[PDB]
Amino acid sequence: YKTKPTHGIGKYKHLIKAEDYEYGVLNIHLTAYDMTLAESYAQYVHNLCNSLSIKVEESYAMPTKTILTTHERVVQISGLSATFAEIFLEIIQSSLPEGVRLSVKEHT
Amino acid sequence: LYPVLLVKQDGSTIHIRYREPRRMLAMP
Amino acid sequence: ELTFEETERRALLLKKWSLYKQQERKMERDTIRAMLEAQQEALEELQLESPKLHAEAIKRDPNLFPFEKEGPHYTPP
Amino acid sequence: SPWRLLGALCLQRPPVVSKPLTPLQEEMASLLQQIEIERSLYLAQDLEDMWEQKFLQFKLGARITEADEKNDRTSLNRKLDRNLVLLVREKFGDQDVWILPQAEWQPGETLRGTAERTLATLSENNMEAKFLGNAPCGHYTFKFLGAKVFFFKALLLTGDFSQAGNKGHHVWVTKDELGDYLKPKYLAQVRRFVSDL
RNA sequence: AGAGUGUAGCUUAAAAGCACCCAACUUACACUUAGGAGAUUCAAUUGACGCUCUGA
Repeated sequence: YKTKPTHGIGKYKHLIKAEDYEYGVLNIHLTAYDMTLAESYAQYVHNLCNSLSIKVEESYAMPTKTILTTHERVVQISGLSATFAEIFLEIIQSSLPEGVRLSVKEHT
Repeated sequence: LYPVLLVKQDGSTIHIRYREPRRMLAMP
Repeated sequence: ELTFEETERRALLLKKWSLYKQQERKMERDTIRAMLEAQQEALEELQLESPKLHAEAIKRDPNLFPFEKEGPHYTPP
Repeated sequence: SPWRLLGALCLQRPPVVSKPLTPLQEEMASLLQQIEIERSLYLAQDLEDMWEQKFLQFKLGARITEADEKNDRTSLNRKLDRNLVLLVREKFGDQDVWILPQAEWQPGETLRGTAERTLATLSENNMEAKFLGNAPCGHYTFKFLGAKVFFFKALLLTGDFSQAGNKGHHVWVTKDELGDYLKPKYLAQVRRFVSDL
């Protein structure tokens, strides 16, 4: 009740959000000859991101292009610190299994 | 799916999960 | 169909892979924390010994947007 | 106070060759393969023979060009499965220590410019390096008058390391020879920010 | 040389709970289900083995 000390004890919408130099939106493009390898590396990089507490929005894929086929994957990233970005991409560089293509391209 | 080695233009052999094991691919 | 011995070997294979990749992630995280704290203390020392350089240490290079670097191979050219 | 301005650069040569799979990883490869056949969904002999003889006729480039040298520390190809770090001996008027390539910088030169100058100062080559950011990787201060040495980081895209028989003592150290060549604690801790992997 | 000293990553936990990982569902994450590893540094509250800091 409004006049009681327990007023607003049940409110939650303020606890739900429905909607210093730092990067913008980062897109990691992974084009690979192997569906299995692309999926495994996508899982690995997503696990690294969510272990290092990086805001990941999307992990979608581009449509296939034939001209054999190369499977494409996307990882979205937002929120990097100075040293954190360095460690992040050096780990990505050193943990690339075999003949895969990375990218740090931006949106649009 | 099988481990076929592939080279694009400059002699860099990479395994690929590819049908019909060729064991050697070269893009001209 | 399958037998009991191969199933037991498969279970032991899963166990040993769990241990192996647990050591792997432990060492990866050890490297993470070690070099992260090294860089943090480096930035702190830079701030202490240079009041005008820590401000330009945080700025980011503008050439990383079209970043490019190929992975490993087997038969070098 | 009189301060000795000194920077440096911890160069990184990435491994061109992926590390060999351990027998444990080989067992897991066999397991993933056999489950792949289990989960799969649907004259060949002549084609198979032709394809296997095509595999056999061409010899694969050796992944390890290291067993034959045993002494080519100056060679850029000392190791392939791991990263390499440039490391040149230096001789001071009062000191003689195996020291990571250093350089002298002035307040008119920024740290990135000092690193770029060091890229070709002591190597006198046409190497191609790349920098990530201005954040350093290590600092070590030894005084006699103040001093400080900044260990930066760079990645080698390509390198025309001409006259490999240089008069210097550039040795490529990955992880192990670091402690053997750099005794003092101000120099043996470089592995803390060198990517051991 | 001295000070703080000390349970696996964290615990005004007392050998526990969180953390951590793979496998399957997930594009992926997540959830869930299955499994996995882990410590109270050595001697009698005390001394000495290891870590951080203060100096040369």
